[PDB]
Order: sequence, then structure tokens, then C-alpha cells
Amino acid sequence: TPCTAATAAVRAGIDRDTAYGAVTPPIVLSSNFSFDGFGNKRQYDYTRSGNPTRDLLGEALAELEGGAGGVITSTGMGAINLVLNAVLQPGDTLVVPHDAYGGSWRLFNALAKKGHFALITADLTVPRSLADALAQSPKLVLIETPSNPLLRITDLRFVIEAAKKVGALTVVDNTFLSPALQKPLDFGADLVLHSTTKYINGHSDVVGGAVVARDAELHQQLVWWANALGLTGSPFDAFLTLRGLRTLDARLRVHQENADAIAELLDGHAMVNQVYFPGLATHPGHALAARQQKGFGAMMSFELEGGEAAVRAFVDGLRYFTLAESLGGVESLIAHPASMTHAAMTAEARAAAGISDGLLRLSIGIESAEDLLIDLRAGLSRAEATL
Amino acid sequence: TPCTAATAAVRAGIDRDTAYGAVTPPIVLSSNFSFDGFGNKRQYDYTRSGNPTRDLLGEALAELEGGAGGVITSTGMGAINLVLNAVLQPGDTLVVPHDAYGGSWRLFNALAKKGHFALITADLTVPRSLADALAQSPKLVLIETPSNPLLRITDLRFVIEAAKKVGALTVVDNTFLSPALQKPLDFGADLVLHSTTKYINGHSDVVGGAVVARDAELHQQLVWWANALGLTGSPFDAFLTLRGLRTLDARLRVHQENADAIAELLDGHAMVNQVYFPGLATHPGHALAARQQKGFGAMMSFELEGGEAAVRAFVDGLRYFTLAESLGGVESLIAHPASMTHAAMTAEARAAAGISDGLLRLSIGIESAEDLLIDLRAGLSRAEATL
Amino acid sequence: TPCTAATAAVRAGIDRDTAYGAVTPPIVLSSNFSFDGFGNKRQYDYTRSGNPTRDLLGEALAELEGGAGGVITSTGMGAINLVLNAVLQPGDTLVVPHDAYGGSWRLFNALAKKGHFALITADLTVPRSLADALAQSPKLVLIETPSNPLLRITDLRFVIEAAKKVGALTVVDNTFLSPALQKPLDFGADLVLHSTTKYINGHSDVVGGAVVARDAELHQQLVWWANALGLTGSPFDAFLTLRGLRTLDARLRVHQENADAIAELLDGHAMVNQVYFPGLATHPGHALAARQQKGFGAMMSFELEGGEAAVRAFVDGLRYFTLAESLGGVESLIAHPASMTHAAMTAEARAAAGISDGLLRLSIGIESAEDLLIDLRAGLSRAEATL
Amino acid sequence: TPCTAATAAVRAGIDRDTAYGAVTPPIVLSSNFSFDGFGNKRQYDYTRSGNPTRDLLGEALAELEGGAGGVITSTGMGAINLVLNAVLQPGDTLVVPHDAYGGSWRLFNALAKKGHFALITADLTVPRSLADALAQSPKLVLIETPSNPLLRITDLRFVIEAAKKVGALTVVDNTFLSPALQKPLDFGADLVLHSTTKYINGHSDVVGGAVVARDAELHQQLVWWANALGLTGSPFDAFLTLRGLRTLDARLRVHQENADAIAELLDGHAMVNQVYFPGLATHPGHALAARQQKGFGAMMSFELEGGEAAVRAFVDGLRYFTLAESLGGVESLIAHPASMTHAAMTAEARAAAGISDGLLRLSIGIESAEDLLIDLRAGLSRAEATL
Ligand SMILES: Cc1ncc(CP(=O)(O)O)c(/C=N/[C@@H](CCSCC[C@H](N)C(=O)O)C(=O)O)c1O
Ligand SMILES: Cc1ncc(CP(=O)(O)O)c(/C=N/[C@@H](CCSCC[C@H](N)C(=O)O)C(=O)O)c1O
Ligand SMILES: Cc1ncc(CP(=O)(O)O)c(/C=N/[C@@H](CCSCC[C@H](N)C(=O)O)C(=O)O)c1O
Ligand SMILES: Cc1ncc(CP(=O)(O)O)c(/C=N/[C@@H](CCSCC[C@H](N)C(=O)O)C(=O)O)c1O
Repeated sequence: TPCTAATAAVRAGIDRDTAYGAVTPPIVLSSNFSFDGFGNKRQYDYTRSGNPTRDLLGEALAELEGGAGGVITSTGMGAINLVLNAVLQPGDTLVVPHDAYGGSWRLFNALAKKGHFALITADLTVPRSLADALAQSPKLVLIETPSNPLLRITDLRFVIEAAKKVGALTVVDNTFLSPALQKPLDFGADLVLHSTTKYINGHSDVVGGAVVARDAELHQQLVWWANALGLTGSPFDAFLTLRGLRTLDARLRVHQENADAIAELLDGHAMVNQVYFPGLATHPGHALAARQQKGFGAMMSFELEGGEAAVRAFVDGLRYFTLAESLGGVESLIAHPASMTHAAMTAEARAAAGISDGLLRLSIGIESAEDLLIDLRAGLSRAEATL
Repeated sequence: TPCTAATAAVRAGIDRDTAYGAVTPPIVLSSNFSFDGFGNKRQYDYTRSGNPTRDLLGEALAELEGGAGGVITSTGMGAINLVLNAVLQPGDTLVVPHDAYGGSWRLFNALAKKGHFALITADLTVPRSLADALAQSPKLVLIETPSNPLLRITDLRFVIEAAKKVGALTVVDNTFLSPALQKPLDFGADLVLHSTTKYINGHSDVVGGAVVARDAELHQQLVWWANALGLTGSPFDAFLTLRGLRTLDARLRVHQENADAIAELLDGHAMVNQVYFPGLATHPGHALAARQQKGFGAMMSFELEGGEAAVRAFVDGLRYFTLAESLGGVESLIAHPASMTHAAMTAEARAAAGISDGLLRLSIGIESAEDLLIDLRAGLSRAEATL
Repeated sequence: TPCTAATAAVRAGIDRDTAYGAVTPPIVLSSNFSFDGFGNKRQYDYTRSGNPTRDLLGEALAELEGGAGGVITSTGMGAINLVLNAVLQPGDTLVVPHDAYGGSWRLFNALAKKGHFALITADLTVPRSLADALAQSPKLVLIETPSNPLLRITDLRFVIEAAKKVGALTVVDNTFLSPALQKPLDFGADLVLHSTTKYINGHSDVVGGAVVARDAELHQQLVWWANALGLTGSPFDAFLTLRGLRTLDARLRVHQENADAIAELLDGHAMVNQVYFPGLATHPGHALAARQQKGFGAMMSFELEGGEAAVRAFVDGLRYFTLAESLGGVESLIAHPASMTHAAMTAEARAAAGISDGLLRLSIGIESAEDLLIDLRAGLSRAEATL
Repeated sequence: TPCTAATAAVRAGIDRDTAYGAVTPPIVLSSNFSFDGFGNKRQYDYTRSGNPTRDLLGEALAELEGGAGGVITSTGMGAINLVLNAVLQPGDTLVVPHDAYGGSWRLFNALAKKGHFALITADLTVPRSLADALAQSPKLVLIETPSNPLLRITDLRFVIEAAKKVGALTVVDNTFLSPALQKPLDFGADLVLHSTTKYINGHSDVVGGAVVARDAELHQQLVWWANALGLTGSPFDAFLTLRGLRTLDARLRVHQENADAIAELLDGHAMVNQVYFPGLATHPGHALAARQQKGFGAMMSFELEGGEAAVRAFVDGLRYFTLAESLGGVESLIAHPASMTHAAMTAEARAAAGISDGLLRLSIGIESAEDLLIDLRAGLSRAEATL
């Protein structure tokens, strides 16, 4: 029988050292590998092309996503970059979501201005906006679900089938939920990618990406382009990332416990105008998220009553929510997308996406529920004292 | 509120970098630190004496245990060696447990044979044996609870009060439960120590130790001795250990779920003569463990029916229990104490400990309970097929 | 005075830690950095965009090359990729050397097939071939000198001036000599780039790249593109790379001592048909290399008498020259460019470059001259025994 | 031929990976190694006992010193502690030098006060003081040559023969010259040890120690005791240390060049009362150093004219000599032994060592000789301006 996803993450590279029988995999930093006499390349030759420590992480994320293999890039942006270079050429069109990560928006828009591809920026949750984008015969559709930072939910089965009907490949950015909470390849997607910086690593001490292809042929094309462009990651970073992955299933139980308790505090608290969290029955996308996700996750964002003064008072004095970029760490974080995560967007693209100036995003960590709730209650008082 | 234990473990070193505001603490590998001009030592001078990355792990273990300070050593045995050198000299007597870790037994017996101290090896679970050791006016009593590998429960209240009445210091090896599950200092111990190699690091990729003193002055004596003897550990190892500590709570919730289910399978199974697990109501010590511990942990051992042939058949074919030394890893492990963890002991001292040639010890990981039970049931069949 | 290049390399990041006064710089792995309250970005925010450990290496290479700043990429190919994306768009033409690194050939040819730019492949050492390339109004000319693997020398001042006259930017791949042996920006080049994998790191345990721009504005454009494409390097790799740089000047004295003694053995030895080494007065490019370089380096290639049988016998039995890819490490290496480093080129592109099926390339390390010479003499005998 | 010292250091662990043929050795962090089925220990079982990455550094130091084996410890002081515990018991006498490292003095005086052994502190450069110590039938003599920080030269032939005639073991602290410049085991010492923190690592980013025994049985005793006491170091530190070792020869060529130039400046400069540097023909011990060493090294100390005010003015404004502890780094360093390296000693034991309150010690780096002399001349002016 096969093991579960949780077993496979915990045991990736365990007892797989033929040299010494090390239980925990050795770090192979070596740039280079000997040939076995003249003309006899071993399995590995050069670390930019292939490295065994990085391949343990690739093979582990491929097992977790149900793919034919994985490529580990220096950054998550690099994983998106790898997919655009492998799949697209001038004259091909790309469809992307309106409310994707601001750095995704930045790369799509910079590479389209150069004419590497034509860009259609669409709302993939509105059937009309989708059908108009697919009727332009795109080579590639990118889905980001749940979306950063408003947690809009796109219907994987629906969009993937509609993309296949017009001959488009699909790629899903699965960063916000990780493989442990969403498996886009199960619904027929061709590619899934991550910022490993987030949950997969879990300790905010690695920036990395991953791409997993369903098909062996498309995996080989990603290996070729990652080598030729020089986008592959450092073995040290793969080592820490693999170490991280071993606690992903354990981390996520505590994250989701904390996130449910915090959603219940923020939803119809008098100082809170709107919570965006797919776990609330009132959230547009809740029933989709409960169907295509194994849990509702631990990212959420919210709008305070009381304009900019309430935001400043809420944020200044948080002891357990560090005001910082990134997400998916064991440590709780808060960000202000307008000035931080989505500062790379124009004011116009933020307004089209529906990211206000008052929006705060929480990355809820694995600290004790009680300490996070006290911290958030004190912020809600500092905000109220602003009226 | 100060924070909970889980919050303190998650947040140790977080947002505590004055140079750049790094969220996650920088690794300070440097052997040396500049003076602030002639005659002005800064806080740090030299890594053997004091290092800030090491001191983040020291401070976090002191906070979790309730102590004045911590000293991080290169190994767990190094921690035991630090306490013996800081506290004892020739003419002092040390009391230790009969069923301690065999590497502990090896060090106690080697240093006693040199004349560094006189040794009394006693059953600290039995009032009689304890009172006969305390009648000899020891300088120091060492407690290991629960004990490796039979999980005997020493009564902390009882043994620490009786030792204080004869003027003895107490030290507890708290390796097997970690600070998250037992706090010997709350019972009045002078010292608690750990192999951080186990649950504190949690990833089987560091060997380390720590000692936490209740009292500031004994903490300064340990700092002095660790520096003089050169027993302090590496900043890189401290970074990995602090990183592992952040998931200690999350890991222990899965370790304990999995161990409660495996105990249920082995207790009363036709192929199991004996199970040693403090969480079983029929383990002597259950009621004690329920009151001095916050959980029953995830270490257990057991004796199969069917002699040597049953042991060999059980062990050959385990897929998810790696036959290896150590414990407290995310990865499940099995050991044969007689030929592995306790081979450092004489056949005689093992018989006095009541560690038999058939004993198997499990360190239960954080893999899916379903996989670990399928693996153990197939082992129990393979052993049954032996009769 | 400023210090010398050697002083600056040895002391890059020495005594620059404001937290503790650490003599050697801390490793800042953190993905993220706190804000200093709401709206107050610190100097660093996110490691893909900027990280202080990577910036020490950036700043050190910029100081060594005489530039406004340095960007550190995951790989050397990545550094080339960063320059092609920052500088070129469809319709711009690029001029590259005919005998550049085969991975450079692969990337140029793959992005030109996609139409990211038009490609002119020229012999930059032949005036006619250059003037015909420059008469086509290119946006960018890339020079690789000395060339891999034939050590062809291109006249930096000549080519850079001819490029400035038609409005072209120049970029020089300075991997083969490092900043310590050639400074292309001194001759007016706009950009210099390296595989830090080679001499700068020096220890074959990092794959990395660097790009240094003369002008502050072009440096800012590289920071922008490196962030948006996600091409930035791991801080751990920057740490090891900086540690490596500290011995570059010391390593290169022994490399060049060993290379001079090996060129003298190989040149007009009866089994050696041709040596390509810029230190020989007979080498096309010697007087140029003596003018525009501070030494002749430690890369060289050679052609044995006796066809494929002589190659196979020379290579099989080398004790001190490991048959592997890469170069610039303290360990001596040998490669066969046709089947290894230049296997990415078509047979047609190799023949146009003048890379035969018989060519061997040596990366001469810092072992004792005597042991390397014995190893090479025994290889020359095994080669002679095949006639 | 076997290879030279330089070749052995460069090539230690090169091409010695059976799993992938990694050129540079993998980092084996694992605490634990699997058994090959029930009852079959592999070569490695547990990192505290034995680790292959650590053993590559042990084996390379043994090869360089001509011994049977090496044991790598967490610190240099840990190496001294290992030897004291493996060899001595109460009733034994140890002879140590009057002018040893102050941390050595602290350990000897602390463990003698406990009664672990009787201590004789003697001037081993003076025949009379030596013979009076040897007339007491010591179990062990420790030599430190050259001595920290006055560079006194002990006669290895003389002291080791005199100690063998009374049945005493000898151990030499070879920290100050490294195996590349002195080999105590060629003179018949039983043991040689190092702070690997200094020249062997060479990059001021590891604290470590090593002990090499001439005889295979004493090496086995050191392995046993290091294991039992838990003094063994971290695999990560061994990896960095072996990495630094590879440039030991190249670094020492520059260190020695720079040190000969600085000795030339300080010897008979009008502001310099005394220089202690074995390479000066007038240093007592010159002729001995010339015969028993392969170079005079790069440690020196000196006494300025002009009392405390001259010291303070010399030290304030040094740009290239960091005021800090340690030595043997690529970075130049300056220490005040009385307030820094030797503050662990009493004013009396310093007076007996003849370490005055005016003494400054230089660790000369591999920066440009021209820069280090500009820095020192400006320091000498600043001190002159004081009269
Ligand atoms: C959904 C999604 N996909 C990709 C990524 C990529 P990676 O590893 O950081 O490269 C992310 C990352 N999101 C992050 C990173 C914010 S950093 C923005 C500031 C920086 N100064 C910049 O210019 O980029 C987030 O939403 O916090 C994501 O949410
Ligand atoms: C209760 C307890 N205290 C201390 C330690 C110390 P450390 O980090 O390994 O130094 C332990 C470790 N127990 C471990 C490690 C045992 S491995 C013994 C084999 C080795 N060949 C040897 O000779 O030592 C265990 O019981 O698995 C412990 O259980
Ligand atoms: C001159 C030059 N510029 C750039 C680089 C780039 P980097 O760090 O490896 O990414 C190099 C590297 N040269 C190297 C690397 C050869 S690895 C070839 C095999 C590999 N299987 C592949 O497909 O690429 C060399 O010439 O040895 C160079 O010589
Ligand atoms: C000759 C010699 N033997 C051993 C050592 C051992 P290790 O790696 O530091 O443990 C040394 C070290 N010399 C170093 C020691 C750094 S001084 C540290 C002062 C510190 N606050 C303390 O109390 O110890 C030196 O002389 O600079 C040596 O010179």
C-alpha cells in the first residue's frame, strides 16, 4: 500500500543515504560531480542542472501534488518565470487573474510590455470574464486560489475544463494552501507552483520556488529551461526547505485551529467592517473552498472601521503579529497590502482587484490561540479609542 | 499575561535583530567580536565563552523550564559532564539511577573508577533504596524520569524533598518529555538538563545538550565551567535547534496522538508479553506521571512473545520505523537497547536495570497514525508466524 | 589611501556587525524584515529584493571591479539571463562571441529562436567579423575573454570603443580570470558578470552568479529585474562565496605558479600537438593578455597526439585531476569540452568555434606543482604507450 | 610518491563520496545512522561517537601531523580537556609551561585545585626548571611552542627525550604554527593538539579543537573518552574547518611574507622597546625555531616606548588590525593579552610568565603588506605624538 501525504512529507529522504545510512539526508553542496571514467556521466554532473539534495525536495513536492516531477527555483517569482519561459513565446496569449499577488502582476505586465506574450487580465470567478478570455485562444491560463490578499476562490474543475476545451495549459499557484490543503493536479491542471518561502518551508529562513508538472514531457521541458536560464535553487535552501516540509501537516493543524478562533473574533466585532476568510459561510467562495480544499487555511484579511487612524492604532502595539512581508511562517505576521505586498501594483490595478487602502492581511502562526486573541483584542480597543 | 510555553518556543529570537530587523535570527558563527576601543569588552568577546545565537537557545530553554539561565553544550553527555565537573570534586558522593541511559551509566562508572567522586547507583522509584543512598550524605542526586528505556517514573516531589532534607543538590535529565511536558524546576530541582538531540531539536540533524539552573549563581558557575572546559556548542547547531524548538508544541500533539493509538494496539495484543508506557492505567507510575507530567509522551518499549526469532521477524520489514539509535525525531525509530542504546552497559548492570535481551524501544514520530499501525500490525504477524 | 583590491577582498564584511561587533559577518537567512512601525520600511524588507549578507558580496565584487553596485544571482547562467532581460527587447540585436561557453551559446540560441532578440554570432578577435556585427546597430555586445575553452583573447579597449561608437552597451563575462586578474570596467565596459561558482567562491560548493554595472542607473535596473524575475541568490551561498573571496589573491598566486610549471611541461612535449594558454609567447593573444590582464591565469587546454585512444589512456589513471565539470576550485580538474562543458553546442557550432573532439581542458588547482606534474607525466606515458 | 602536505590538505575529502561522486564532500549532519538489519551496526551509528564529515577532518589532520588518527572536539580547550581526562587520574602529576595560553593556565589550575592531578608549572625553555619538574616523575608533560603570547621556543628533541627517560607522555599544543609549519610527532611526542579555531580553519567562523595521537591504541582511548564525555564537535563546523584547511598552505605563504615585513618595521623602530618574533636573528630561540619549524609563522608581540598612553594611541585608529581575541584568521587582529587573552590569569602568573601590561600581540593576516605597514606606521606616529 502507499503511505499518506503526511507520512511521505515526514519521511522524504529518510534512510536514503547509500554512503553511511544517515537517517537524515546529507547536504550535497558540491557544484560538480566526478565522471566514472572518460565518457561516463554519473546520474549528477553539475548542480545548476541537477543536485540530489534539491531533487529530494522536488520529488517530495511531486509526490504530495501527484505530479511526474518537481523543479526547485531560487524564488517563487522564479518558479512563475520558469513557467512563462518554458511554455510561452511572442504571439502566444496568457490569461492571469486580476487579483493575483502584486509581484505576479509586476512580472506579467513587465514581460507583456516587452512583447514576450500578449496578456489578458481577467476575473476568473466571473464566467463572462473567463469565457471572453478563453475565446481569445490563450496558450496558458494561470489561477491563484485562494487569491492574495482577498481570498477570492476560483473553481479549479470549471476553469481547468474550460481551458482544456480551447487547448490552453493551466498552471495553479498553490502557495496560500500548500499541497497539504489543495491538490490542483487532481482536477486536471497541467502545472502547480509554489513560493516554498511560505508554508512548505514554514520558518521564514528560505526564499524559494517549486514547479510540479502532471506530465513527464512537460517536467523534462521545465528541467531543460531551469538549467539553461540558471533559475535552479541552492542545495542548502533545499535542505532547510525539506526539513521544514517534515512539520507542514503538524504546523497546519495548529495554524487552522488559531485561524478559526481569530475569524470568530473578527467577524461582526463592532470595529470590523469586513473579514475575507473562506472559512466563514458568508464569504463568496466558502462552499467552493470546502469542496476543492481539505481546510480553510490560515490567511485572512479584514477592513477596520475608522479609516487610516484606526489602522495605525491597531498595528502599533501588536506584540505577536510582526509587521512584515511574507506568510506561512510559524511566527504570526501582519501586512498592509497597499503599501507592502501589493505596492508593486499601480493604484488603478489595486482598485480593479478591490484591494482598499484600509486592508490588513494576517498570516496566523502557531502560537497559542489565547495569546494571539489577547493581542488582537488590544488592537481592536486601540482602534475603537480612535473614534 | 506573560505568554504560554508554546508561544515562547515559537517566538524565541523572532524580531530580535537590531542590525536589520530580521524576523528570523541571524546565525552568528564568528569566533570573535571586536572591542569597543582599548579596554571596552562588548557583551560578546569570544564564542567559546558566550555567543548570541547560542544564548537565544539558552534563554528560550530557561524560559520554558522556569530557570535563571541556560548553557548549551556540544552534546547531551556534555551537559551531564558539565554538571559533574561544576558541582562535584573527589570526596563528594553522587547518587544516580540504576536504569539511566547507558551512556550516562558509562560516564558515571568511568569517572568514579578514576576517583572524581564516589558513586551510589540506586532505584530512585523505591523508598528503601532512596533512603539508603540519602543516608550517605550525597552532594548531588541525578534523576532520569521517565527512564530510558523502561519508562520508570521517579516521584519528583518525593525525591527532591528527601534530597533537600540531607543537603543534596538535585539534577533532572528531562530529555524524554522535554520542557513542554515536565518542568522539574517547579518541583524544586536545582538543575534540569537535556539532550537537545531529541525532541527539542526534533529533526535528527544536531547533537547537543543544555543545562538550566534554577538559581542565577549556579547558572554563572555552569557558564564559567563550560567556558573553562570548552564544552560549549556550535552557533550553527544552536540555530538549527532553535528552529526545531519552534515546532516542539505542534510536533508533541501528533507524537502523543500517535503514541496513545500505538499503546492501545500493543497493550493486551496476543503477541505482546509486556508494554512499558506511562499512559497505560496499569503501568506502575501512571498516576504519578498523570500529576507531575502534562502528557505521557511518545517513548515506549515492549517485549514480544516468541524469543529472539520473533524479535528478528518483527524488526525485518518495518517500513516506517527506522532501526537506529536516538529518539524524539519527527521520523519514527526502533531500537534494541541490549545491542544499541545500552550496549555501553555490562550484561550485569542491564540485568540490575531489568533491560532484557528481548526489549524493543519505539520513538513514535509524527507520520499518519494509520501508516504506523499498519506497519506495527504486519510486524506482529511476522512475529506470530515464528511459533 | 583606499586599501588594495586584496585588502578589500580579505576584509569584506569584517567588523561590520552593529548588533554584537562580530568580526566575521552573521548569516541573515531571514526571508523577511520587520517594518519600524506602520509605513516605515527599514533598509531591507524581503530577501528576494535585497538581503544584507548577499549585499556584502555584491558590494565587495563592485569594489573589486570598480562599479556602482553588484547583483548576486542563483547561478552564473542566471547572471547572463538577468543582463539579457534587463537590457534587450524584441527587435534589439545582440552580438555574442562564436567561442563563448556552450551554456551561453545554448541560452543565446534558445531565446533568439523564441524571438526575444535577433542574434549575431561573430569572431570578436577578427576586425572584419566585428565591424560587420557592429554595422548592424546592436543594443548589446557580450565579450568572453579569455574564451572557454580555447583561451582566445579579445581586445577589451578596441571592442568596447567600437561598440560605444555605434551606441551599443558592452558586457564582459570575466569568469576565467576573476576581478583579481582583469578589470573590464577600467576599459569602459558598461557591465561585467561572473559565474561566482568558479574562482571567486574557489571551493566548488556554491553555484552562483554576479553582475556589476559601471553606472548607478543601470545597477538600479538590474536590482529591479533581479527582484521581478526572482533570479536573486540564497544568503547562505553569499556567505560561503564571501568566505571564499577572502582567499582569492592567496589562491591565485599558487594557481598561476602551478599553471606556469604545467604549460612548460605540456608545450613541445612530444605527445602534445597544441597548448592553448595565454602565458605562452606563441599563443595568439599573448601580448594582449599581458597588457589587459595582471596574470595569465590557470585555465589551459591542449590536444594530444594519438586520437581518441590517447585521450582515454591520458584521462583514466589521473590521481589529482578529477574528471569533472567546472573550474576555478582549489582542486585540480580535467574536462573534455566536446562531451562535457560544450556538449550543449551542436557539432556545427563547436567546429565553427574550433573545439575538436580531442581537446582537453585543465583547471589547475593549488596542490603542489610537483604532485600535479608527476600526475601529468604519467598521463603522457599512458598516452605514448597507445602508439 | 605519497603527496606533499599542501596536496593532502587541498584534496581531503575530494572525490570521496560513494553516493553521487560529489567532488566536494557532503555535509553529514544526521545524529543517527540506520542499522543494516537486526544486530548489524554500519561503520557509523551515532554522530557523538563517530561522524564521517568530522572523520574527514580527523584523518586529514592525522595525515598532516603523521599520526594514527584524529579526534575533533567542540573547542580547542575541549581538546586539552580530552587529553587531561584520557591520560591523567588523581595521584598523577602534570607538568605544563609557565607561559601557556591563559585559558590553558585556568583549566590546569581549576582541575588541580579539585584534586584531578598534581600540577607543576615550569619554564620548559630553561634546562634546570625542566629537570626539577621531570625529577617528580610526571605522567604527562604539555609543551606549547611557540608560546602565547611571548613566542618562546621550547626545544622539542630536548624536552621530549628528557620526558621519555622518566616515563612521561608528551603532548604539544601546535596551535600557533599548524601542521604545515611544525610536526611535534616527528620529534617523538605522543600527542599533538590544536585550536582549529585559528590557522587550520583560518576564517574566524568556527571554534574547534583536534587531538592527533602517534599510536593507534592511544588514538582509540581518545575516541572512547571523547565519546563518553561528549566533547566531539559538530559536523557543520568540521565541514567549514576542512574547507578552510584546503587554503592553509596558500594562506601561510602570504601570512609569512607579511609577518617578515612587519618584523622588519618593528625591530629597532625608535618607538619599539621590544619585538618577540622567532624569525628575528636576535630572538633567543631563533636558531632552534629555524631547525624545528618550516617557517617562523605570523604571530608576534611587541612593547612600545611611552607607557599606557602610547599603547592607547597606537591602538585607537588601526584600520586593518581589528582589536579582538583569537588569531590565525585571514583578517589581521590585535590583542592586549593582560586585559583580553590572558585576563583569566592572576597578575602574579602573568608576572611569572613575564607578560607585561604594555604587551600588544599581532595576528598578521593576508591583506596587502603595503596596507598593513601604512596602518602600523600611522600607529607608531600616534604613539610618538604621546611623549
Ligand atoms: C501567491 C504568491 N506567489 C508567489 C510569490 C513569490 P516569492 O518566493 O517571494 O518569490 C508570493 C509572495 N508573496 C509575498 C511577498 C511580499 S514581498 C513584496 C515586497 C518586495 N519588496 C517585492 O518587490 O517583491 C507576500 O504576499 O507576502 C505569493 O504570495
Ligand atoms: C536520557 C538521555 N540523556 C542523555 C543522552 C545524551 P546525547 O546527545 O546523545 O549526547 C541520551 C541519548 N540517548 C540516545 C543515544 C544513544 S546512542 C548510544 C550509542 C553510541 N554508540 C554511544 O556509545 O554512546 C538513545 O537512547 O537513543 C539520553 O537518552
Ligand atoms: C564562462 C562562463 N560563464 C558562465 C558559466 C555559468 P554557471 O555558474 O555554471 O551557471 C560558465 C560555466 N562553465 C562551466 C560549467 C559546465 S557545466 C556543463 C554541463 C551542464 N550539464 C549544463 O548543461 O550546463 C564549465 O565550463 O565548466 C562559464 O564557463
Ligand atoms: C595556544 C592555544 N591553545 C588553545 C586555545 C583554545 P580554543 O579554541 O579557543 O578553545 C587557545 C586560544 N587562544 C585564543 C583564545 C581566545 S581568548 C578568549 C578569552 C575568553 N573570554 C576566555 O575566557 O577564554 C587567543 O589567544 O586569542 C590558544 O591560544
